[PDB]
Amino acid sequence: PTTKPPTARKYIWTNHKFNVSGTPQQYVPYSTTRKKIQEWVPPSTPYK
Amino acid sequence: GVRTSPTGEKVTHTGQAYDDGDYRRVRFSDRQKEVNENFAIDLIAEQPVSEVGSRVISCDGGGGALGHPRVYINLDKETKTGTCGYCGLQFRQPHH
Amino acid sequence: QLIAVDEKLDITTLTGVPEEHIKTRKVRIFVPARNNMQSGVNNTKKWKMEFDTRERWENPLMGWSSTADPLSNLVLTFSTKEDAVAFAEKNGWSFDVEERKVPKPKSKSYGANFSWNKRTRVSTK
Amino acid sequence: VYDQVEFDVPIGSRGDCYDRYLCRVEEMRQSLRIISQCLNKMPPGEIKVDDAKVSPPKRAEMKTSMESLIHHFKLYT
Amino acid sequence: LGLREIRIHLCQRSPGSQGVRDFIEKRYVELKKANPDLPILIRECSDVQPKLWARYAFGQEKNVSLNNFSADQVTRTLENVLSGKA
Amino acid sequence: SNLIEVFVDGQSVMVEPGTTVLQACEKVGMQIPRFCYHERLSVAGNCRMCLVEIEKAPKVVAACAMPVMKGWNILTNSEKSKKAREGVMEFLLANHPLDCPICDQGGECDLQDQSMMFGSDRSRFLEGKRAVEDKNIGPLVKTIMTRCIQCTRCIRFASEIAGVDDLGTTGRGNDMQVGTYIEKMFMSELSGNIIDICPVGALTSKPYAFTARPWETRKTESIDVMDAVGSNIVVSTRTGEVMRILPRMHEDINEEWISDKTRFAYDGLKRQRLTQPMIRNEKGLLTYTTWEDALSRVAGMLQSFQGNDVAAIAGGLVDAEALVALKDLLNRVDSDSLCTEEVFPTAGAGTDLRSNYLLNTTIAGVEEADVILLVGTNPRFEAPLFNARIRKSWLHNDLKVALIGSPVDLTYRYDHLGDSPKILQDIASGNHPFSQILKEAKKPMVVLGSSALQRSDGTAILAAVSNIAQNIRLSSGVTGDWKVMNILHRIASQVAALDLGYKPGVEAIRKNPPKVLFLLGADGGCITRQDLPKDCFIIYQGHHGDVGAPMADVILPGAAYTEKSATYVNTEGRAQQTKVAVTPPGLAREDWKIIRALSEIAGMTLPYDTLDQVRSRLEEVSPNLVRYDDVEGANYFQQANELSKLVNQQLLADPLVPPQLTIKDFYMTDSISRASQTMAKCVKAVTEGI
Amino acid sequence: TRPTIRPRNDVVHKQLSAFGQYVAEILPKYVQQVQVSCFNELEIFIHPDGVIPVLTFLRDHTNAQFKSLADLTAVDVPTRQNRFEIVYNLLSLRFNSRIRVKTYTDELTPIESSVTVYKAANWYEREIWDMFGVFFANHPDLRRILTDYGFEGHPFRKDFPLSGYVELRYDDEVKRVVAEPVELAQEFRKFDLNSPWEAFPAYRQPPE
Amino acid sequence: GTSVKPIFSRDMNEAKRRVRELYRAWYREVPNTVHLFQLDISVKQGRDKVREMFMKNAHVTDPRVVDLLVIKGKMELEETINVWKQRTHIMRFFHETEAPRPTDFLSKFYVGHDP
Amino acid sequence: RFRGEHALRRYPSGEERCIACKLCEAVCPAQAITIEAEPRADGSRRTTRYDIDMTKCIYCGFCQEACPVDAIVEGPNFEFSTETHEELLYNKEKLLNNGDKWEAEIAANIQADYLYR
Ligand code: SF4
Ligand code: SF4
Ligand code: SF4
Ligand code: SF4
Ligand code: FES
Ligand SMILES: [Mg+2]
Ligand SMILES: [Zn+2]
Repeated sequence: PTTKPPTARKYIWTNHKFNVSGTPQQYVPYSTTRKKIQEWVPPSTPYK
Repeated sequence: GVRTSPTGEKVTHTGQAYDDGDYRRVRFSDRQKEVNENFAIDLIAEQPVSEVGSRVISCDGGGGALGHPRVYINLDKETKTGTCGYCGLQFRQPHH
Repeated sequence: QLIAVDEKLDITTLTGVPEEHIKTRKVRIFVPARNNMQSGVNNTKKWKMEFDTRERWENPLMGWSSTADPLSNLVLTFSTKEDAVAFAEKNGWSFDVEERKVPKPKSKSYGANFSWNKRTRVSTK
Repeated sequence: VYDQVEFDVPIGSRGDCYDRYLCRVEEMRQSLRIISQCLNKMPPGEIKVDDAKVSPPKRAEMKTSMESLIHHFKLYT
Repeated sequence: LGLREIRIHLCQRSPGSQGVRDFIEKRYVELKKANPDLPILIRECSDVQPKLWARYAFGQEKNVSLNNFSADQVTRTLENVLSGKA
Repeated sequence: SNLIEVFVDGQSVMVEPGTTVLQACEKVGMQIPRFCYHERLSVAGNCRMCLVEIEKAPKVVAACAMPVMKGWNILTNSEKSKKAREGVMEFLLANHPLDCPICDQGGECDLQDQSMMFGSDRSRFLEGKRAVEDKNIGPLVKTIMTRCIQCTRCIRFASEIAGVDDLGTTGRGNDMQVGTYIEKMFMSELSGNIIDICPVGALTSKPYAFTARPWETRKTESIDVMDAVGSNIVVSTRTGEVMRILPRMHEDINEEWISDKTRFAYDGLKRQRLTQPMIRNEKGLLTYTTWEDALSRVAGMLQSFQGNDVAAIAGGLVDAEALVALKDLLNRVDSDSLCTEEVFPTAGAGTDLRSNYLLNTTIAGVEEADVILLVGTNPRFEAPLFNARIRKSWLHNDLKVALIGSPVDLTYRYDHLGDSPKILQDIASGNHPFSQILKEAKKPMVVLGSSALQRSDGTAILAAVSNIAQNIRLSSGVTGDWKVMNILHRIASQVAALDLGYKPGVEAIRKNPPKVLFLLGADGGCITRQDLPKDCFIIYQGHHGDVGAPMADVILPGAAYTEKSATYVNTEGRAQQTKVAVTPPGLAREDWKIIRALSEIAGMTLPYDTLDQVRSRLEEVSPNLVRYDDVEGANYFQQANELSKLVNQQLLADPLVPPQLTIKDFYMTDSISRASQTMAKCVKAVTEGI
Repeated sequence: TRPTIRPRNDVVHKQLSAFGQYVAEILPKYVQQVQVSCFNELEIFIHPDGVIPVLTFLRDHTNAQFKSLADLTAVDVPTRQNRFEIVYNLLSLRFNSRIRVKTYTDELTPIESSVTVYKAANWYEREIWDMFGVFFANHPDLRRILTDYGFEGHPFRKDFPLSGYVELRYDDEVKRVVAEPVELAQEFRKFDLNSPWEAFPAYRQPPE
Repeated sequence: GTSVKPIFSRDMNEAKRRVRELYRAWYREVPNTVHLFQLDISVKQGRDKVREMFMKNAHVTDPRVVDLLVIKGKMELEETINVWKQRTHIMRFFHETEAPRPTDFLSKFYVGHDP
Repeated sequence: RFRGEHALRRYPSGEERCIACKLCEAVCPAQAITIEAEPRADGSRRTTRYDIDMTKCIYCGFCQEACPVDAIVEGPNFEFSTETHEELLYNKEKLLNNGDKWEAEIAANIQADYLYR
């Protein structure tokens, strides 16, 4: 990469990171979608 | 353009965030929540609109065979701009 | 050399299927309807056997779709309705059979598009 | 193209483990022979059948031609 | 002992329901004249025996068969049900 | 008889005169390629994809339009027809956009599939393609017109089926474009069907955009419950979620179409859903609780009160299983006040005779009538597919249509006789010339809507219509089993409730106010807490939070029609069952199971434990509820007409005004529709348009 | 037929047709059908009672000498009254040829074991019994060969589900591996791939 | 009518005799299985489990099915005697880890949607 | 041509290449890809869920050859062993981060090999 460098992009990481497994920086999987079914919300005032 | 939840969690580009009553937040204790910082919608919103002196323009995303399938965009409507269905780039005829 | 037994066929005890996946399920025997998005009819030729839909829930990790019934993806193909009935009966499954739906023949006439006195005359073509 | 290459088939005589070991070593040598022939007679041309209803089109064709895109979509779905 | 509704399940074409059909087309109207508040439901069986269902208080039900009955016989059975006599 | 003999690839077949080459090939089992031809549309002949060779004829013919002749040998797989197909597909694909990865019609495209089956595998088009600008025709149909192939299917559908002449072609030659030529929304109760008939991704479903692919989806064949037509549908599901609704073909009910509400109101199944049992806390607010607690609280009151102190109201989306379960539960406490919100006059025969409250002519029978009289109804919005059948008969059979009521737009020209109910009396007497019109008819038809029965004149209106029908039968004689009289219903649960012995209307509640009230999905608001005594116990069982839930003491969450196997009977008297597409959300359960569990907890256990046993009970109560496609029934018109002459209720001086006056009143009619955001968008678009 | 189409061999087609007619003439008690495919493969459809005679003939006749049993397997077709079809693939080294013999059976009709004709059949028959539930009479030792010990059912049957009925895990309370009813965190995704618009006119069935 | 080829038995009596022979063999083997695998169950409950597994198929009235069941049971017995199974395979007959499932209508109502 | 850890790429503008055609999900022999999509706030066709289960994946590379826009690729990294099973279940954020991490090498490799594809 000295004689020919990589193409520069603004979204490329400026700081490389090694494998962070077994570390507070480890990746934790989770769902990325929103809730499918919305529940009904009762009125805040009594009926009688 | 990342935001933060009222709890403190980062909101992803899909809008995901556990609510206050969700127990699943416990998975992030002593750990982190992986969030990509570069939001594609904001990044494509910053591109300038290209000006072309033709009614029909073609877009392949740049790079030829390294882009997307080549598509043709009509620019007859002056109310809005033509947008590529793959890339998100915008085109317009030189109004005034 | 031939027993000459007279009884209805039942192989339920030999198939290894758990007890509650025999007498609790309901199979459906039908010719699948044509997908209305398309005009081809090649998928409306054979008879299908399919089981009743059971519960699907969300995986707490990753939010995937989880099931607990082993027959959720089991679809069988048959030449005739009688074959499907025989298979379901010998396998001990209670079934519902729906008769095949066939498009009725239609009278088509291009000349009616341009009618002297009928309402079939078209305003555009 | 096997009928276009020449090689010998090692044959045993006593049908025991030693003869089978010798046969396997000789087949290694004959494979070297066939590989030499294959290296020298490699021909030019395309590498999959020119029938886009079976073999997927090239990426450039997929990204420029309507039929190529349709056949790519259908072959991969 | 309080009657609530009665149900007559008769078939369209089978000969066994013939007399029952006759009763309807001959006398049902007059029956509905005498009992303007009693629901006399008429429903259609298929390849089944004709039947008469009678519902009493607290959901108890009794059914009787009407196979090959004539109009006189079904009239007598219906009068017995309406009066309560055994 | 008059059949002629033709040959398909050398195989003989006898066909009726005027049969097209395409239909003769169909009779052999060969499907000719097509883009512009549709069975239910008029023949166009534009796409030239159906070109086929006739033996010893130098020129190919268009199979979709050309009648076959005696002795013809059709060569479907000949070299000339294959080359014609390849050339036509080349022309179709020359300007088509490379949009397949972003096109919603990707895995279910007739263009894609017929290209793979009958076209070449490569292109030799070395030019630039044309691109056209997109049009806006509303919030339901997304338009991307660069994908258009100019088959004119949408134009023919809009003109002929929907009766709307908004679509056309502008321009000439290569830049001839399908559209409206002005900013105009294509709004009709049947507008979404142009998505299905469009062979390509030019017209797509806007609410469905980019959510699924056709190969992922699981298909459940079920029944629509948004009206009383009972149109057959397919629910598409993926990973336990409903994705879309498609029409399922039934030649007798909906042919191939569905309504816009039926198509797009599934959005409402994801909002305002009841998920857990709820009870009133000490503050008076609804709070969550277990099934045990809620069922015990309901059962305590069910044990405490009995007789006329207990009552139940059934809503418009209730199945027959839950109806019979609730009826049995209330009978076990000696209660007979089982009511529905929709009113039917109980004088005379009432619901004792089934034909007294059915569409006796059936939906298909409209194609056999030559005169029809509509009384106090708007079939366009109350029963869109019934109105479509009327439109089809009007177009093809020269059907004569007249209407008693407000002059609504029915998409076909009809004879307005007026607004006053007294007009019926005139027709019943013979002064009106339309009495002479009906006398001359061979297959006359009189249709009365339930909306005209709700107006407290229902007894007198029904008596007048019955008098007209009796005059027709008496003067014109008995033509056969024609069954002139008809009742057109609006809700999907009314016919099953009337079959099972439910009292139509809510008057019995008004006469004897109860102290325990069951609301089985009742959301019409016809009973308020003002019409009930103080501290009345109200139970709401249902699937949506609507006007019915906030007034209840206990909430029991039930299942929607996509989440159970349930029986519904349409306006013809035809029983049909749905299938489970997904399961109920949260703690919601099947409704009949809820009623059975409540009966067991209360010490009044019902005899049935499975769905099969509940259907056996349904057979015991009304044996037409287990025959799942049968429509034929007995005719007891004479008895009902004789019994309808006893009471002499007078008519009101009040014109018949249907509730569905215009299209903006069509989108929101039930709790599922009111929770739909797509229906809200439709209402907004029709109220103000851009 | 330009370079993308597979070339065809008429001489082998004629030879295989002639040998098929020859075999059918010699053994008319058992042969019900003879076929030669377009890629020159000869199959003989026989009655189940002729498994031992026919095979023996094809192994021992001087004009056949099919001395090698290449493969023995079964195919499950639920729509047929006789569910399973049994396929024998035979290789003749003397004449450099291959042949296929098909027969049929159902869940309750035994098939004669061919271990006395070909020793290779032994394990193959075991495999068939393991995967389809077809019993072979006079087998020297018929038992499961591929499935786990005590496994219930026959997994290669069409009505057997892909993931089975039970799954295994380790339990620390009882300190051993236990079997439980199967639960998947992600259900297998069923795809509807078949298109309308039939692909091959030459295989069209009569519309009945 | 409906002539069918036998497996082993010409009628029901021969099938019953084969069933009794298989049951005798299993009953004899149970104590050896308990001792040799070092199981934690008694001989009494092992024989009770054998009896239960035999009674599970007591409704069969077809000799071909009966002797196919006998062939499978003999295969299972041969697997047990030769110690081809492990302790886990033997213990799988008892489902000691599976949670009890209520047959009551109310309990199944409470737990979920499964009938 | 080496097949390693998966990554999601984007255009030079920073806009992601994936347009949610689901071809990679359809072609995956192991059913290791799970995709969910909806219109974006600007009407763009984008994914809301893109998951790859790396313990089901066979690393065949069929997904990258099925992709029409070079969105999903198999990168050059092979040293990504993990101490738990959970961290091998990749969601969309992880794959976008991998793309942003490895884009330089990925682009150079694609430039070297695309004339054979
Ligand atoms: S309409 Fe069909 S062929 Fe055209 S882009 Fe869409 S899927 Fe592809
Ligand atoms: S929009 Fe669709 S239906 Fe209408 S003309 Fe174009 S291709 Fe045909
Ligand atoms: S590499 Fe193969 S197995 Fe892995 S995700 Fe891609 S297609 Fe699926
Ligand atoms: S990664 Fe590529 S193939 Fe997969 S959905 Fe996105 S665009 Fe389609
Ligand atoms: S289908 Fe005949 S020309 Fe279009
Ligand atoms: Mg379309
Ligand atoms: Zn672009």
